[PDB]
Amino acid sequence: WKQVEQLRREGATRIAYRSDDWRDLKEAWKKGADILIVDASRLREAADAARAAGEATGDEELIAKAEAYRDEAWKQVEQLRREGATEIAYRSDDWRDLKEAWKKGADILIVDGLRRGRIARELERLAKEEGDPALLAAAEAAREAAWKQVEQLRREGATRIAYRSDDWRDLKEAWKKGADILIVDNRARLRRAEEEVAETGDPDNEELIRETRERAREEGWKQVEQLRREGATEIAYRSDDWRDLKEAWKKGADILIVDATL
Ligand SMILES: [Cl-]
Ligand SMILES: [Cl-]
Ligand SMILES: [Cl-]
Ligand SMILES: [Cl-]
Repeated sequence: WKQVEQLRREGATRIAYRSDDWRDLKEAWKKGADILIVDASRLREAADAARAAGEATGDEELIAKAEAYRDEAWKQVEQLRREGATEIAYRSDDWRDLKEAWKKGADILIVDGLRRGRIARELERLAKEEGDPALLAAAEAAREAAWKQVEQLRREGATRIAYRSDDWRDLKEAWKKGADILIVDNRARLRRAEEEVAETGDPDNEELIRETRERAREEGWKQVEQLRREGATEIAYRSDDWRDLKEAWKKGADILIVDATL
């Protein structure tokens, strides 16, 4: 936020902050974040392993009080929902976590299809390499596991359903299933692009990294441009690169997701 107001200077409107840390979430709330993105599944995994530490360390301050820690995490976020117009977006790939977040209170439910979409993509390509049509069908069911969560949330009456992926084809299909907010996550493309310049014979070449990271940016913006042609309205963009987020606003993304890395 000490360096995010540059995005607030141009266009602005909607800024989302992604974190599971309460201190950063509170500071983002006070700094004017329009949407807070909290991972209900990441908070659950840290919970089921917290009381596991209390069983290992030899301490009773943690055992029989872990249920108080979990409920406390829900309450501090729900209190933020009341005190302001800042929206709380809960994200998970797990159906029980989504219904729990809906019960606890959520303005946006984000069906996370990023990992499952990538696993389906690698299974499809692996099936093509093996010439196995059965593995093709296996790969397709890995994506429909996330689309079915979207359409079931639509059937039960969820108001604001979101979907996270890295590819416009998965997001368009989720959009047809009932998702209204399409989240493009471009962090992996920048990560892979930077990992490749480190493998070159001249990795310190400051000229050869500029366009390689740029090509990874155009691949992200291309997802936004194609979704804009299909007719999508609310498009969100996730990236840890400053130029990637700024230019994505001009491409058609009206929600920019920042985090502590920015
Ligand atoms: Cl095949
Ligand atoms: Cl909702
Ligand atoms: Cl997200
Ligand atoms: Cl895909």
